[PDB]
Amino acid sequence: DVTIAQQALTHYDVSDNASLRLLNLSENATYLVEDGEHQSILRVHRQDYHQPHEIESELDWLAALRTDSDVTVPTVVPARDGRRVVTVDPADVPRHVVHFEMVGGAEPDEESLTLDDFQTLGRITASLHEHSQRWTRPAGFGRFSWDWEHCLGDTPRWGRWQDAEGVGASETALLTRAQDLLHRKLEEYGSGPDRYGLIHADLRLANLLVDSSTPQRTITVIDFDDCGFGWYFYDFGTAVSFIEHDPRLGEWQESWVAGYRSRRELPAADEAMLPSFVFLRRLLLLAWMGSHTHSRESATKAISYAAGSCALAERYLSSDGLRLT
Ligand code: NA
Ligand code: NA
Repeated sequence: DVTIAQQALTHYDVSDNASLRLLNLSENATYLVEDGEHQSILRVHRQDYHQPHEIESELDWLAALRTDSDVTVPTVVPARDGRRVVTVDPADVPRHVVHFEMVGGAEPDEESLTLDDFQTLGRITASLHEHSQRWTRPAGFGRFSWDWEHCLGDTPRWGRWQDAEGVGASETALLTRAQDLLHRKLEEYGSGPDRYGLIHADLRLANLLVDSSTPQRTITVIDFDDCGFGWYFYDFGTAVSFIEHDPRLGEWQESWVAGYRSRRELPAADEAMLPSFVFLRRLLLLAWMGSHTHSRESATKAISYAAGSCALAERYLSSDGLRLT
């Protein structure tokens, strides 16, 4: 994808011979572009995940967040013809590219919020929810959904968690029972406008870049590429991506909730669904892991993640879905 990034440079005012540094951000290939003093960020979208109008819809939310919310987000750099999404075609399908202004914290080594910063993540998430709830979306807005069907049902976007390495007979029993309880809890919770709407859907600590390691600093939310319709509190599950099994989960939750409630109400019935959303994220990430596992080395990691998913499932089942610790 480096050659795609180079092709894309010709569409921007930054020199075509600018240096490119691959950054450790996003499932897409994202590069720090350096042209003498100038720094900027080039995102090369992976193949087949979005159509261009969907990317344009993400960028429309970013534009509204920039002007109408207190959340700091990326600023798009238009191409030389004014367009926001550059599509480039090599031989052997076309690839979409978006160019952003430099973000504090993106220069290697990339600096983001840490495990000490769940509260700040919660507060920023509440601000994203508040904006989403009041924003009148453009005509023609289009983004995909993180509903049951597209997570765990008939059209799973990251594949089946059942197919991951390490997910055998005993694990599939535990995980299916907990999944089915989660499904029933989600059906009861419903998808009314107070509970479901436009979300970032990847609000991991690593996606909030900072210009300082000490609080009171500029925090930029990056990587809106999974944004779409889903449960608002699924964003909390994403906050603990890959770390759901840590014994500190309860402390992290309390910190995140304190930050969230500083900006937006978090009612008891929503707080009571936070473990469900953690478990939803866990199954999704187990599916993602399985989709990208096909070796002995990858298998050991999937095996261990599957085992921690089962420990969480047992806690979920024994508490009737109310607790993971
Ligand atoms: Na992502
Ligand atoms: Na299996």
